[PDB]
Amino acid sequence: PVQRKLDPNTPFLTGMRILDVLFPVAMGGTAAIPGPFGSGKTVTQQSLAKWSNADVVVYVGCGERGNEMTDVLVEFPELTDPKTGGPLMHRTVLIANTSNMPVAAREASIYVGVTIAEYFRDQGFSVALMADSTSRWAEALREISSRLEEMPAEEGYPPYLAARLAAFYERAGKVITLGGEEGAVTIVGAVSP
Amino acid sequence: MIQGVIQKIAGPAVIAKGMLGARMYDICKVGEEGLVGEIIRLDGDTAFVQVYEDTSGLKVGEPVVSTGLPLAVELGPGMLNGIYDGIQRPLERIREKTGIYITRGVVVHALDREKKWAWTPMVKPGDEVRGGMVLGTVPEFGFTHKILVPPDVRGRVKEVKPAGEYTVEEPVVVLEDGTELKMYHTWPVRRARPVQRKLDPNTPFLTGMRILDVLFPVAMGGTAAIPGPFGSGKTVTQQSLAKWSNADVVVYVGCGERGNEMTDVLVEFPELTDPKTGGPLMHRTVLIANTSNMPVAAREASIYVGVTIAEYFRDQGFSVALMADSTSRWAEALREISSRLEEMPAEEGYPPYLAARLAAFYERAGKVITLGGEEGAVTIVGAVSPPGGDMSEPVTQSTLRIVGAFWRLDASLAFRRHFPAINWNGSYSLFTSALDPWYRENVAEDYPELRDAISELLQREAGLQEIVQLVGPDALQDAERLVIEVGRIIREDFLQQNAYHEVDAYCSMKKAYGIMKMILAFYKEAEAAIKRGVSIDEILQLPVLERIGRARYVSEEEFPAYFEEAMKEIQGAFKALA
Amino acid sequence: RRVNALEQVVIPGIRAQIRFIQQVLEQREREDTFRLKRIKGKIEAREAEEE
Amino acid sequence: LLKKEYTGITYISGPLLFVENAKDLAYGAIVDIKDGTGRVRGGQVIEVSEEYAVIQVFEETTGLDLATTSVSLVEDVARLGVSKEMLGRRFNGIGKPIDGLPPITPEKRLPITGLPLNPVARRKPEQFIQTGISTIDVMNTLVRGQKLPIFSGSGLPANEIAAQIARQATVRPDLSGEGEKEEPFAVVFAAMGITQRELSYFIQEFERTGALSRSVLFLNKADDPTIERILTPRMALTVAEYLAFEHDYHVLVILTDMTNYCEALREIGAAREEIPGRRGYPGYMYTDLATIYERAGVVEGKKGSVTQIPILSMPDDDRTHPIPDLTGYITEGQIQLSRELHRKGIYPPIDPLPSLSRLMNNGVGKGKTREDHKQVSDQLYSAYANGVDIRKLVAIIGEDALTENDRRYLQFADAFERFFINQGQQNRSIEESLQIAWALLSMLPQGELKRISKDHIGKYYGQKLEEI
Ligand SMILES: Nc1ncnc2c1ncn2[C@@H]1O[C@H](COP(=O)(O)OP(=O)(O)OP(=O)(O)O)[C@@H](O)[C@H]1O
Ligand SMILES: Nc1ncnc2c1ncn2[C@@H]1O[C@H](COP(=O)(O)OP(=O)(O)O)[C@@H](O)[C@H]1O
Ligand SMILES: [Mg+2]
Ligand SMILES: [Mg+2]
Repeated sequence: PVQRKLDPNTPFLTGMRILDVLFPVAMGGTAAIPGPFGSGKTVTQQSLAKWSNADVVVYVGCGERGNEMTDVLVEFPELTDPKTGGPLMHRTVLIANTSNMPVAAREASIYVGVTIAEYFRDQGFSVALMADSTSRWAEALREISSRLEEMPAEEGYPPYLAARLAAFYERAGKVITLGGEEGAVTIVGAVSP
Repeated sequence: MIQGVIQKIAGPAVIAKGMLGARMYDICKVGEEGLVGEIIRLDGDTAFVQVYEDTSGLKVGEPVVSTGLPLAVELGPGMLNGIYDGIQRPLERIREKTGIYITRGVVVHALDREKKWAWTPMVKPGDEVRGGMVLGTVPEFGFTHKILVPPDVRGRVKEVKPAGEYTVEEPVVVLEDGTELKMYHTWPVRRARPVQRKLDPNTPFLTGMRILDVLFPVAMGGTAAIPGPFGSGKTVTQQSLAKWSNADVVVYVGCGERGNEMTDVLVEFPELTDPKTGGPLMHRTVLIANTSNMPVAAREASIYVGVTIAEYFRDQGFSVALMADSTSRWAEALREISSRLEEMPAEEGYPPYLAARLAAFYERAGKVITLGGEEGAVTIVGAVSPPGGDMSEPVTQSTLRIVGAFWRLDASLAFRRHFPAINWNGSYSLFTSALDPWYRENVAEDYPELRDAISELLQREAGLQEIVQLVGPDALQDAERLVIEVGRIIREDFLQQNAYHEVDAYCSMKKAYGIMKMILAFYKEAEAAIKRGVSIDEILQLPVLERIGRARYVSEEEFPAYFEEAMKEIQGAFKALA
Repeated sequence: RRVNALEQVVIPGIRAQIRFIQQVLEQREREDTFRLKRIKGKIEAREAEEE
Repeated sequence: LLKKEYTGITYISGPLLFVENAKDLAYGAIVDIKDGTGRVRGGQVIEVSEEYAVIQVFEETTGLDLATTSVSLVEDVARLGVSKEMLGRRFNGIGKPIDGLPPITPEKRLPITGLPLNPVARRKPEQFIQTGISTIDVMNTLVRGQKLPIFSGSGLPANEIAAQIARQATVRPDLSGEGEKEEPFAVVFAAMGITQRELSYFIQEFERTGALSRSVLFLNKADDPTIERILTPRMALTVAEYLAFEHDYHVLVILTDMTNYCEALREIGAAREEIPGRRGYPGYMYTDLATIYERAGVVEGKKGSVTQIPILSMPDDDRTHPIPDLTGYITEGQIQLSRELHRKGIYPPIDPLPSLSRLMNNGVGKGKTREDHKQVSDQLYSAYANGVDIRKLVAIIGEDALTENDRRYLQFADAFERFFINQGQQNRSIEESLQIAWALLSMLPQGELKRISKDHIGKYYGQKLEEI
């Protein structure tokens, strides 16, 4: 719970010219970055994790490769936090669920990440949340609905697929917390058609 | 065997009760009329059978009797000079007892049970026998038919029937354990016959046609596919291969062809003659014939009976060629059978396991050492008819991944009346390099380089087809016109073979080698004579070009004399004209 | 120039669209066959095993 | 240990059979099925309940009946007996010898499904592999621990390229500054859907090279049962993981055709009546492929490594088909063969534009191979992406638009396609491949080479063409 939701009025500085200039996203907004394989989604999300002005960064590896998450564990302690001067990994929380790990756990990771991001929002920080791929979460929903022998929607997905995505993206926004301070959550989610 | 009664009739599906003990995929006899059926289900005391024939008129309570065996064929003497349907029923003997229609429920035997055969034993009591051995010989037309112990039988012999005339039903050899061996044995059509060892392809399959033997060869034991749009010339090419190849036994499979074309091939074949011996051609061939109105289960089993018969004639040591008419209709029958069983189609309407069946059919071809110690080979040639013209049709796509040779035909070359209509820019073969050691050690040492020169010259002429499309061929350069005329000569006097023509339908290897040698010599000498700079336009009308075309129709026995004549004419023309 | 442009640009562009539409329609038919199977199975169960 | 048999078969249809009183069968267990004739078949429990258990049969169900069929449990988890003596041997798709030699003596029995690696336990791939092909080694280099599939069409020499890579690939330790020392290199070769003409070619090439003494072959013919096609690559990966992470080997794994694996997967799923996917393939294909490709990599504190090079054939130039698409989302790059380069005679026909290596930046640079590798790769790539567009525009308009420097640049592009990409059956080292690239680089002025620094120009520029 919160008190109020406010209109975003400050930019979310990502450090990339085309995204910061042509297509800005505000502190508390949402964004989606679709594309085929080998396009540049993961590198963009990792650059946002390195160079953004958010205080706390939560990274959710829903159903992707393991080397892409090992790179984060190796490289990040050797870098520098842009706004505090310490190690970069001291502000970052990782939720990892690779592609060969159990399928039903993909649904839990998204909710765990968004719950942690909301928790750090209540303390007055500015949180940036990155989801590696929501299409894997959709595939997990498809498999679970297939086990229940439910009637499918287009392309076999369950008909309540859009409601879950609406309930996930709605958690972002700049709010006034119950304690009186001001926090914000911004969500950038990659889609894999 | 187990006997039961009917408790449900719904279309071609019949549910029987009391059938506890029946096995899957067995052949059952349904009703008082005796219709054949196949069991595909088991549930408690009941089993689901699927009737091949028409079920109209059946009543609940009629008996069902199981034969205890799956679909199988009878292998033995009497299969040559015969015509069979998809499940091995003799069409000639049915017509004798019934008429011009095929009444359902008729019972006939694949092998004539009342014909006497001469028997000559080759074993004595006290011997030990194992599956695949030879025990006895029987004369049959120009062949000698060998009696084989079935592959699944081993034992010790103490009984020999002496030399005399017996029917195939009479036992000839009785083993110590009570096993009686006859002149025939059964074998399921969907289980491949065992072999000792599978060999590599090292000997060519002599098709008798110049372009197929030289440019796109197939080895003994290989597989080839000949696709193309309708009206291309597949059937005549397959018949020419059946007539003139070096294979000992030919098997022809009709997978559901049109009635009039089946009548055409049924009438034409008895009039043909065997080129090896001069007798009728049907004395060495076995025909499997189906039309479009036959039961759909008989159409699916057509290609398995033929390949099982071909494997049987392989075990005796002969070389077998298996020609199969268009497998697209066989795939259509398979699709219909799958739709009868609700199999959730995957590709277009085809079942997901079409490629597995096609692979299982094509993998039986090969050169092997039989269980008796002899060597035999089986070659499979199949036809495809993609309706869309493009080779992206699912059956063609599945076939392209498991074949070694690919003889694509084109309809446009048929409109120009250039036959055979082989597209040399789309066809390919993967057997050239392996056949190269055989070629140079037997035909000639310079044969592969000469063949590569011919193919290179054909490739060069295809690169000039753009310039001909803008400007006329007369405005082209003298050397370019030279190579264009050489390509035209090569095409019209080397790649042409008319099949309806009486002496244009066959070509040996030595004739082709001599023609290629003459063509290369003429090309090289004319290329030098162009830079010689004398009569450069009159080079195209030299009298040597008559000798080049004359070698197409020269007899093989008269061929060396005309070869010397043409070579010395090339010498006397190019060396001493000017 | 016009011949080369038509040969190299327009025809494969139309052909790809034709292929895409064919695949979509075939996938829709494959989807509805599954629903027909499910409703046939539901018809069989309730009309033969209830009491 | 005592055995148990269940004879309560109640329903047989297609590939499935139902056993009534078998409550003590574990989920996913492996059973053997024996009928009245004594023939033994295989099966797996796919669904178990209180009323009955569902078992699918590995092969055809011909000859089975409800009167004499009995089902006996083999083991609860499908396991493979592995040993160090398997090097030099050949196995079928289920792990039995086919060479006629006596069967091995197992050391351990490992589950073939494996276990997921802990992301904390992995480490970053960093060591370069010299394959001998200039297009691969320079522009799309391969790193120990990578999974880099080869995208091929129908009628292209994928098998010959795979054999050449198997023959020529090794790591040179002296180039890395660590000093020269021998390292144990092994090859695990898995083949499925392979016809006899390809099987003989692979066996003959391996015997002629002499590489059979250090390789293990898993071969599955096209007329074999389709369950062995599913179970073939898992056993090869189980052997490779055991060797690499328990004997410090460096193992290179080649999967000959994944298109046949996907077709066999489609055949199995469609008989179990579940919802299909994009082109009839099952919807869980991504997870099933991920359980195969993700088993490679390196482990912290261990000297071993596993490298995968799958070969798959696209149905067309269709990059959007489900099989190469879902392969692209899991793997770390692709090497794509070009039909245009094959048509004009270039061998091997690797097209640099759709190709990509995602771990190139970690295995190149200062201290590894040579310090000019990345600069040379950038300079070699810098021409093609604009030269191809120039050639496309010329194919419509003509030669009128080209200037003189553009003519030089297109001549360099033609010489590039004729010399660098085309090498035939060569065995180039990385040093001589760099020398050939630099000899091509000396055909352009130093002022136009806008990528390489002038330190590298001052010590490598000016070499004339070497392969003539
Ligand atoms: N900003 C960039 N600068 C340089 N190279 C880049 C950049 N973005 C992407 N690349 C290159 O393209 C590759 C794309 O990798 P990336 O993980 O970003 O792709 P992706 O779209 O997430 O793919 P996938 O769906 O397969 O996970 C990188 O490995 C790198 O080689
Ligand atoms: N070698 C040949 N000589 C003469 N005519 C040929 C030859 N090959 C093909 N044709 C012609 O091609 C046509 C197609 O013949 P056929 O094989 O019966 O039909 P399809 O090609 O559709 O199976 C025939 O009319 C025949 O005249
Ligand atoms: Mg990614
Ligand atoms: Mg025809």
